Amino acid sequence: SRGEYVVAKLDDLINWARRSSLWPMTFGLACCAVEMMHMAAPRYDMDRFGVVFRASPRQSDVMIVAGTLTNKMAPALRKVYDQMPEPRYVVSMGSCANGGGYYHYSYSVVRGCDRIVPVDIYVPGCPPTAEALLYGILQLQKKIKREKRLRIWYRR
Amino acid sequence: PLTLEGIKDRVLYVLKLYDKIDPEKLSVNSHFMKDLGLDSLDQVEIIMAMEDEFGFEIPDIDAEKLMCPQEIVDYIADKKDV
Amino acid sequence: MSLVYMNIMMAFTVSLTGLLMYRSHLMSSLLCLEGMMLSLFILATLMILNSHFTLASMMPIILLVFAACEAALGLSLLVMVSNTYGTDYVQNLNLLQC
Amino acid sequence: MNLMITLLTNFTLATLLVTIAFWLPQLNVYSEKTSPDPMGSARLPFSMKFFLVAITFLLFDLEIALLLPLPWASQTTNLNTMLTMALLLIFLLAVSLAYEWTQKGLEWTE
Amino acid sequence: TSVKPIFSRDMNEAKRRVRELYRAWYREVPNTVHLFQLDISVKQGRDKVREMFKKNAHVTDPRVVDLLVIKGKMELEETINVWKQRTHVMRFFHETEAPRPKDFLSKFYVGHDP
Ligand code: SF4
Repeated sequence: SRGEYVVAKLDDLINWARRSSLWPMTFGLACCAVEMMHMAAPRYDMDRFGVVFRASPRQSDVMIVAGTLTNKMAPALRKVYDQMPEPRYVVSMGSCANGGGYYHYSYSVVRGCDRIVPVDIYVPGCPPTAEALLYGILQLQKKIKREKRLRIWYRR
Repeated sequence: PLTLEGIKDRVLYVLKLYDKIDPEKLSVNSHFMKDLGLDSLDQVEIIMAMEDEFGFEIPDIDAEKLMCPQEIVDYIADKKDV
Repeated sequence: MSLVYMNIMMAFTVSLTGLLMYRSHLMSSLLCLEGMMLSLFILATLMILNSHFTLASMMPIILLVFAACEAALGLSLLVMVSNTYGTDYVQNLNLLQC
Repeated sequence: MNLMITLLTNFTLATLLVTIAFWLPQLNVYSEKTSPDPMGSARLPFSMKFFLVAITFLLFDLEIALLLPLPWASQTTNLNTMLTMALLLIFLLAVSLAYEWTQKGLEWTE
Repeated sequence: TSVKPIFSRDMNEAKRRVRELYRAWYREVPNTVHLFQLDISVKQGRDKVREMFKKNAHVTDPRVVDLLVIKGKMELEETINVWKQRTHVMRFFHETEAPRPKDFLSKFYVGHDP
């Protein structure tokens, strides 16, 4: 029709603007923060993708849980997640944030950050290389690209 | 705090505000443990209600010796002029 | 007399009535006092520019500077009051009844 | 006249951008969110040093207000008096600064 | 049979420390309900403090109740000084947990455990 075409082009516009301007709030929990720092370092360089370095949590677009989520800090994780404006996204980086990892059977470790926050991209590795974290960021951008917000709005 | 009568009426009003004490059996010389059926923690929150009402601190080695409202009003009379 | 001068005098008397009926705060008193100073600046300026009286054009600036320094003094007094009571309430300033 | 039109156009563009910045994402039906920082329920303690630097700004700003007609006062015929009073005002600003120095007024925000 | 004490020489000073700890928790429940903006009442929090004191009431050892008063003062210090969050205070109120079956027959119906 006509309105289907209009909402499809405006979906393309807002999806382009959101995926090409992702601002991350990186939780520097553990060793995966070092490899996020290498993903911001000149060789891999997140900033040329529109992915800025260390955005503040009250304007950031994607939360990167990089490291081990323990039981003492899981309420702080959910608090910073609740303080993020929508559309917020969660990238889980590394094995301890994915499922508990090397500390899975520990008394003090949250077995996966997806027990706390809704997680969009699971980045595997211990740590995943910065190239692989960048692969997860680009896969998140392709997930944002195929969103259908105004199409489902026009169809509901 | 002026007369013993105002202090006695205010002691009985505090102990009838408290829900677990039955106000029918509540008298002036009623014992807390064997008569009113109160735990020791009940007696201690009674003493803290007395501190909230009368406006001063009651120590520990003399709140253990407050087992009836008569000794409470006699203690407040001893710690005031009346 | 004239019209716009009557308006600036009306503003001066309105900020005077606000300066003579205290509600809660000392900062409200200082604000009404400086609204009075503002209206004095405006009315002096319109008179001095109206008559083309040249040497008095430095007068409103003088009328500003001193009185702004005066306001600074008032602010410092408020601060010392707010360092004793925690608020700038005028009802905390009643110890001199006796 | 042109100045008032320009101020009105700048104010209209400012209010229009603020109104677009508030009403355009409120088209979204995103989520009504709940559960409301370095203090949780602490009051504000006053700091004397911030008030001292504010009043120091105000007093030196008054001294600057006196110093402002100097590019016009350079054109006068009594240049000896004008030079003496210009140097006297800047010297009194410097004496106010030295008194702010030596009485520890410029400390912990020096 | 002769041991070194911690703070109390007998159960008199031990019950004194228990009693003053209960006094401090009773004074701290309304502030805890206020500043943590909890969804409980003050009477409900005092019922929980009563339950936490009557849970350990059967202890006849003065050193054990000395350490229980010490750990209660640590819980009190984490509550007064705002070190606990809202979650750490609501963990005493087992709200998301379903109530466990207490009789024999429903425990028989649901599983293998006594
Ligand atoms: S997944 Fe492994 S390497 Fe990565 S932060 Fe965790 S412990 Fe460190």
